[PDB]
Amino acid sequence: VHLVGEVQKVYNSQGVSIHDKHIEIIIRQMLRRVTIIESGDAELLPGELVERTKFETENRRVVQEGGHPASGRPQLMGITKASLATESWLSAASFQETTRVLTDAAINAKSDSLIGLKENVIIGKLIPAGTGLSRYRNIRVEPTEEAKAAM
Amino acid sequence: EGIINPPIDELLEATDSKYSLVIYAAKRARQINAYYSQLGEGLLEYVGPLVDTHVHEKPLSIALREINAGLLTSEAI
Amino acid sequence: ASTAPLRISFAKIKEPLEVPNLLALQTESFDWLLGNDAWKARVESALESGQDVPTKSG
Amino acid sequence: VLEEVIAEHPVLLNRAPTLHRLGIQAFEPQLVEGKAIQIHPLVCTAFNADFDGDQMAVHLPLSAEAQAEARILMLSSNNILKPADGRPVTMPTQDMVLGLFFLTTDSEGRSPKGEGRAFGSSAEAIMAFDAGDLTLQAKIDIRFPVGTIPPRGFEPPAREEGEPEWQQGDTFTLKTTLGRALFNELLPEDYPFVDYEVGKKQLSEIVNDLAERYPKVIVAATLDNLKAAGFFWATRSGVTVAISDIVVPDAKKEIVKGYEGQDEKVQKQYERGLITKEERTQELIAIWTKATNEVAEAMNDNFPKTNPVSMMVNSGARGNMMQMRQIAGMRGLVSNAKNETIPRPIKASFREGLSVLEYFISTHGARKGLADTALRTADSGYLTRRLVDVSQDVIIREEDCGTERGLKLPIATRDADGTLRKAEDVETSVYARMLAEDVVIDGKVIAPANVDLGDVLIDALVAHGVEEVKTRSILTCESQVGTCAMCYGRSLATGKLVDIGEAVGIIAAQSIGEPGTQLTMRTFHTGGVAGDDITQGLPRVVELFEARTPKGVAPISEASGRVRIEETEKTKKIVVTPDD
Amino acid sequence: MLIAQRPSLTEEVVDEFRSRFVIEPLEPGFGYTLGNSLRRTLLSSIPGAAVTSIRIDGVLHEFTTVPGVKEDVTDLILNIKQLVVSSEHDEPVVMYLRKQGPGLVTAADIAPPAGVEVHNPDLVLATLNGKGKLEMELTVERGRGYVSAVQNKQVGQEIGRIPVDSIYSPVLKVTYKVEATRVEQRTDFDKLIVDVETKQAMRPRDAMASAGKTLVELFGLARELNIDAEGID
Amino acid sequence: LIAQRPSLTEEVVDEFRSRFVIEPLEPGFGYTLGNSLRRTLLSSIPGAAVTSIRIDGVLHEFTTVPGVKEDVTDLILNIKQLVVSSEHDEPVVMYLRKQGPGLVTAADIAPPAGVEVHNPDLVLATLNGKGKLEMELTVERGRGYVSAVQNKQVGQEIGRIPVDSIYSPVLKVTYKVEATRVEQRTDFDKLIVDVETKQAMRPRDAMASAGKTLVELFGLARELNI
Amino acid sequence: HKRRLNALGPGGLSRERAGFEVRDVHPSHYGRMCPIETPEGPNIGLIGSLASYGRINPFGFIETPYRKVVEGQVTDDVDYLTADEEDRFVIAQANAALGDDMRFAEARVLVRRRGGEVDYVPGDDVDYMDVSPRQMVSVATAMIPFLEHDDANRALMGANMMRQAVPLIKSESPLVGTGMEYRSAADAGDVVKAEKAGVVQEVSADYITTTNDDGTYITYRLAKFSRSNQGTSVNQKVIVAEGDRIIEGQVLADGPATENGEMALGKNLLVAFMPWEGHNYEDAIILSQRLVQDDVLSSIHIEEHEVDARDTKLGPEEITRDIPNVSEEVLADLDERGIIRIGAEVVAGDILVGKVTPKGETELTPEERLLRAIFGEKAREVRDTSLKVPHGEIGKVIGVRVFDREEGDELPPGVNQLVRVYVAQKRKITDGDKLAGRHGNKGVISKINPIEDMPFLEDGTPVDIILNPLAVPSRMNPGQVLEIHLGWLASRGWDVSGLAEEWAQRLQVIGADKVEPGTNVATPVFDGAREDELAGLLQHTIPNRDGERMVLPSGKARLFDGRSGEPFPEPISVGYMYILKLHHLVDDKLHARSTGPYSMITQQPLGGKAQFGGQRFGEMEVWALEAYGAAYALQELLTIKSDDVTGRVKVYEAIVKGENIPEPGIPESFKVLIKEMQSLCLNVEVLSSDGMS
Ligand SMILES: [Mg+2]
Ligand SMILES: [Zn+2]
Repeated sequence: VHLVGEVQKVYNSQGVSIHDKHIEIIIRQMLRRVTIIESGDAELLPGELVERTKFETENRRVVQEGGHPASGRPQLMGITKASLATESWLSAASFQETTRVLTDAAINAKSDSLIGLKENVIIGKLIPAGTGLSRYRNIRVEPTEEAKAAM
Repeated sequence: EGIINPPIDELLEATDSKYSLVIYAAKRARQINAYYSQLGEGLLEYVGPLVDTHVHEKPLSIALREINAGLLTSEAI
Repeated sequence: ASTAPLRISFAKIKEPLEVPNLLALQTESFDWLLGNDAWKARVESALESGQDVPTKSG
Repeated sequence: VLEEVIAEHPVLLNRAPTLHRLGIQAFEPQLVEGKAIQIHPLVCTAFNADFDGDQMAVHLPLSAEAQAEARILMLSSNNILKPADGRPVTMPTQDMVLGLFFLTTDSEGRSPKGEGRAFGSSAEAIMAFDAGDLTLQAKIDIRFPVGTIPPRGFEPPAREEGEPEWQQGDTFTLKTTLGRALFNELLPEDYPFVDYEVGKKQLSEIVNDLAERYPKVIVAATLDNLKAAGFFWATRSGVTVAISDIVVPDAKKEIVKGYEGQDEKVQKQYERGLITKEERTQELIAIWTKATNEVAEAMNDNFPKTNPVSMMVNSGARGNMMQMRQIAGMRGLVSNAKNETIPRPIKASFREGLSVLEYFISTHGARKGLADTALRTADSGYLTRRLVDVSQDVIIREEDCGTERGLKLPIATRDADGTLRKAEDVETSVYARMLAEDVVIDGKVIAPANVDLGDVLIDALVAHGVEEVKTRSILTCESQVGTCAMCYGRSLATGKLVDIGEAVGIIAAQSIGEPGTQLTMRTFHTGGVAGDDITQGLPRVVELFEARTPKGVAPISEASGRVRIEETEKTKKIVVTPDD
Repeated sequence: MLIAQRPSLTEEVVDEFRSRFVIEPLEPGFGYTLGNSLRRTLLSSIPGAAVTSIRIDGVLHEFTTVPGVKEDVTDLILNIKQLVVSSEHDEPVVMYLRKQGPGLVTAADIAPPAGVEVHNPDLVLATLNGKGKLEMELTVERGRGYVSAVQNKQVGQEIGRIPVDSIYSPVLKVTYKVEATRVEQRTDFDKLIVDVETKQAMRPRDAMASAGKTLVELFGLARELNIDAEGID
Repeated sequence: LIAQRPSLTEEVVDEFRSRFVIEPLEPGFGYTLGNSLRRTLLSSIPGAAVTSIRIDGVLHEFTTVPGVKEDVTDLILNIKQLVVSSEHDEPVVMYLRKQGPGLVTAADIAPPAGVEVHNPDLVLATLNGKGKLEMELTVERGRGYVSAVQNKQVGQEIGRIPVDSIYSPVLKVTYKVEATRVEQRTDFDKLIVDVETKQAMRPRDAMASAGKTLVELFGLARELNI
Repeated sequence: HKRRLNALGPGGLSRERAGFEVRDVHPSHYGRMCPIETPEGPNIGLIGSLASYGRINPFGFIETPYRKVVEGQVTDDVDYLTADEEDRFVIAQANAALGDDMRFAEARVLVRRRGGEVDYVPGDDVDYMDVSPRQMVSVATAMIPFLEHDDANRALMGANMMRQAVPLIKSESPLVGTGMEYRSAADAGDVVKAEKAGVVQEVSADYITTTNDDGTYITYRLAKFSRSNQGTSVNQKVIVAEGDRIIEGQVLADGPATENGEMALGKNLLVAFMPWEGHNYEDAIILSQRLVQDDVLSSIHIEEHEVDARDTKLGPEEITRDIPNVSEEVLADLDERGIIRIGAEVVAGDILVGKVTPKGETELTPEERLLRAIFGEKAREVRDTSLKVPHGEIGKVIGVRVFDREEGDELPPGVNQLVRVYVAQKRKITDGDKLAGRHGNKGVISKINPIEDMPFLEDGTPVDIILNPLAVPSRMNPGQVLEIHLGWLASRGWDVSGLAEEWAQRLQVIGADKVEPGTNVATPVFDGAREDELAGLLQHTIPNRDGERMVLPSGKARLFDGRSGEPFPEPISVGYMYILKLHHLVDDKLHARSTGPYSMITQQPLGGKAQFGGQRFGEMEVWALEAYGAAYALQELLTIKSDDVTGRVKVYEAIVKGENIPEPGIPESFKVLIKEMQSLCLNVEVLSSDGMS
């Protein structure tokens, strides 16, 4: 609420009107990372950048094993840091720090799943947005029986 | 005599989506244009123009007119 | 006098000083560099007029 | 054979800045002579295009799929609504709005000929207007044929009837001018008779209603008719700019004389050393700001409705009141270098013409403004790119979630005594969203779940007496992959529910980054102290989105308790002691 | 010197009075001359007849109520001015209309004098309740064009007589537009489109023929000055 | 109610400038007739003007002739102002020749039969002692304006340069309406059309041609109906 | 250009290193640097122009003159003050009133002091007054009349476009303008001025021969239709008579864009400030065909492009006539040595000079071998790389220059023959040309109307240009309305004599009281004609016909219509504004690509107008296409139509044959990326679902 209200009070001061869902998308993409602590039983490093869904999956699999879950705090991070810290290293390589993330990928030997749009623009495949989705490209067309009966 | 002659909302209510509509009409137009390129080979799986045809127009016009007429359907694989 | 074509002026106030040469910024500087006859004429005119002027060519 | 080929084959037109989604619009080409691309005026404002040597590139969709996406997704008759706020953008304002204003305004200051005479139909009125005995704007009783829908306000005050009758499809008489009858001849027959001053804002509302309640081809036809008639009547509208049309207030002379007299009194008061230079400067800029506001009010009180400058600035056509204020009235206070204020303001108007040094101090502000807008558009592009990277790869990928959680967005706020008032910014916040659950006040649902919130439903809710609503926004949206269409809300570029697959992230990033050049904000004065003022304008936006600590830090107490100050001489200190 | 393509008028009909006329490609600059001259001679040169003044029994000029009829005198005036008549007397001739008792009165109830004929006996003029007492003597006078309400010392002779607007022209509205067409690789040829609306008494094509005839007669003044040459056919 | 046949009255205020009066016109009807006249007289009126020239010793219009104080393009500009009349349908070649110091004028041209210059006082060029000027001006009969790019048919003639021509001999056409002295509520208006043409032909003939064009077009409109 | 001051370059401040502080106008710039004119691009305020009166120290600081003041009695003495002495003194204005003597007419005068504070001081307290109110402005900015009514931004734009206007066929000096326009072209070196006073012996379009008083003979050779650096012609007209007197410094021959020794950039056009059917919507221009058929706005454009013959490894190419495998009609306009004739009309793709490549690699297919056997091919194997006119270019060959190694002319090493061919076209005004005024108003041209369609005045005079009046309140330059009013007054002169009014008396004492129709008027940049003078002169214009002046005292005139004929409802402002023709022309801005040259390091199409390039599809374009969701159009714009070597040729074949477009492959730039990353010891491998690739 505070972030949305601040940016909307900056924008409303001039007369430009922006709907608040456009801000809410960036804010949702902004608070996605969670910082964890005391991760002695979740067998990963404590006090780094952890994704929310991955952290929840780790919690589920460690309470399935019986171990106590590790604590975590949400981390409001900037657009640049959230852009660099992404799963697909092609998108982060196309951004500012293109030497650090290439070396980071080479050291970590990480291979990127091609879900995304910068990594599908570069290769030249169809982007997975709009017409490029799987549920739209998988249609088969044929005329009806009365149509070919007419001619 | 233009792009706007097929009414777009009729197509939307005939197919309930927009990107499915465009891939649908594009596939139909590709099939029609491949029919015109058969050079008299008589391939059975390639269907000609259903609606009445002028001597020179793009096959996408035939695709949009056919689907606006609503005599053609499809299914998802 | 008859140098310029007729142009009716709406100027209310007079100009005691006329606009100087528009190419002085180039020609005067390069004459200073060359030390030609024009530059030495200028330096002696300024010396007899008392104005400050470089006495050494470029 | 070229003319035979290029028909039914769309091309993509595109401007170099391409700030938002509408920078690429698929048109149908058409052979013309000359060496320039001929472009519809109705769409040039969506390009930010101005015909001052702007060069637009034309790209050709090539395969069947590319030109199909050009025809269906990209056409210029399907992009009425800007995705930034849902407002119409393909109804420009420079010339057609002025024509429709002149066509539909009220007869004030212009001699109304044939004022108050009945007319059988609009054809007879047109014949009378062509004869010359009836002016365009004159209150006349003009009868309308069967099928014309009456105005929204005229249905209940129907012509009184002895037997039961309905004025819904039947003929009727209206107290309206000829011009409003022509304007309703422009709009389609099913639209209610609009019976007011059009201007610009009401024209935007009309175009918004047309787009919301008519198919795309009908909306395109109606805006084309509006364009043609607006140009036709703006030719004959009686707008022009001679220097007699721009009028200075006659009271400005005596107002400036009195203020400079009291300024002279202050100046001889300062000459004795009784006041400092800084205090004198502060009070002088205060009183000169009072003077420029007062002469601006005098200028507003001076001009009539007939002169064309007011006719093109009060209609929403082109211009603001500040520009007319500093053409007719005094230019007011103008800034120095490094953002301060000269005690002596520019007392001369541009119609009167500035002096030498007044024009010099005007150049001080002008060059700083130009450099500011250059750096502003550079940083706006940088912020747009960063937002595009951070906000991409989020796409509507599910039809609907199984969730019911939402956000408690307020709907009624700042209600007075005995009445309820809706929120002022409802149009950008609650609108174009979806309710998480049904709302009941008396055991009956007012609004069903999973519907959009427009004008009528929000008005019904605020009339029934609700204070806050639960809107299903994207922050509460949990899903297996991405976000769903229903939790996102209806798309602002189509007017309907967002289709599955629409790349909402790039649209959001462009919509945030589009008005970055439009902010045009800089801190006017620091007040003589540095750090007291927080960042404003685009630096504030980028500081907010970068999650950085702002330059003015406001600490927040961790818990409730007792707080006291500790004024240590070297450095101040505050101490709060929470209870429990 | 010679015209590249000779034009030809074309008529498309959509209704018994609605008609739109399309002119085949004209020389550049001849679209708008023909359009405006034709519209102005169409609305204001065709002869016709219409009502000029009306007289209602037992009423006053300042008293806007008529007894036995539910609507005001302005509605009755507006209904009279929408009625079509054709006269050949070339002089103001009166027409009678009477009805007693309640009910509906139309133009069919008008008794037409010789030389004056009504063409639309279906439009309503007034409604009656209680006692009828409906007597008017409306003047029919031949005219040309459109003239507003005129006073010629008539209220002084009889106070029940009031002037009324007259639609003398047999056409209602003429809205023309000109669009460009491409012939022999040349886009600057004007295709004039004239849309004429007429009252149902006179067919629109006859009105256009009369307009063309009047234009031929009027511009024959400039032709007769000298025998010159110009490229045609 | 009154029907009066319109009558055109012609009066002169100068040799090639004369005013025309149409009195009994209908109300709100003289302005449009004046416009139709003005547009027909200003655009489509037959005439003749120089459409191609050739100067000995000159291969293109961008060079200069040895012995004239101004270049060839200024000569092109001066030729465009030269108004002539030609009854021949075929192109007619005039001749221009002048030697020695002096000032060549339009009168110094040598036109054949059926072609005459109507503004012989127009200055063309100025010749010094070493001035050579032989010039074969071509005149063609036409209407309106045609640019130089539409007047190229031969390429082997290197010395041939086509110019743009201004065929219409009408300078300006002006109309005005007044109030008729006859007393009716219709208030008829007399239309005063002010026509001023060049020296090619009298304004009476110009309006004769324009009226012929308009009466032919309006008769074409009338004839296909009934 | 010769008066600009640059802050960039070596030893200076770079554009990247610049900031807000350096670009700001300083209060010490008054009289030393122009605050208005400067490039408006990224380097705004880094490059400024010297002021009109600015001088240079022997040290190198920028000086400026001032009139010395002693005891309130200003003298005829001038001292040039640096940016240092201007602080310890107090500076008056040239606008301060004076009495019959040199004493101040008013004690209270508005002055400036140290730090640029504008606080006044009464009485005899000043010690230096300006020499002219035009001291702050440059030479380009001071050309504009009624600058004091314009905004500074539009003044910047107006001063920045007057350096872009082309010269026309015959130029006429502006009817209204600052009187310093003579000094801005007399001091230009392109206008021919007399070296010594004398009398003129003979005149010609090629030379002016003057016999001086002392008896020497000098001939001033005049450049005719030569090419400037930007391509515009620099022809020089003659204005002196056959035997008239010449004094020293007198203008003999006009330069480009000059009339009668006075400077003339554009034309005077009749302006009608009114919207006109939307063809002048959003800062566009409507203008008559009267500016096409009268050759008003047109210019000569000489374009130069050359080719040279060189002895390479295989052999030397020769310029010749026998072009292989071409029809004889194409080579109909060549000379014996392979040179196009002077004056030959050329079009796109035509031959100018015939150069034949001595040898190319010969790998003949059997099909081509049998075709050669059928037809018979010339025995010398040569390739057609002769010089041809580029696309979309027309002109007349006006001059050819041939250089030969075998002659005494110097040539670069390797080459043997060098030929230069000049082609000149007379570009007329058309759609898309960019026009502008002096006050920063500008716009492309949207419709060249016929003459009869224009709204004509009460006497049948059509307006030559139609402007949107919506521009002047928002753009905030009402000085051009003053300019059109004074242009109308300068067309039809005024007779003010004995009117016994304040403005009448001012015009009588100045000399602007008896003015013939058509004479040019002069408003200095800050001493111009006042509003009262314009209104009063509008009241007393000389009649033209019927003894009735045409423009009402309100400044507007009753303007008729051309298309409709009925009068427009209310009077529309008319006047004569100087209209410029910018060099941002439309005949060269047009550029299109189907399949042209390609870049070498990556297989994308290259760029540039002269190289048949393709328009760049930038990053925000791809963002917009993602936003539409049009995957296929974006994907084909990124793969099919560029940088797919197996895709472009197949797609061209499919289009020409008529079959459908094939499926796209992989862009070559991504393969370049993979090969680059694989060489930095990064094991970059692409693996599919089944396995590696
Ligand atoms: Mg622009
Ligand atoms: Zn959801």
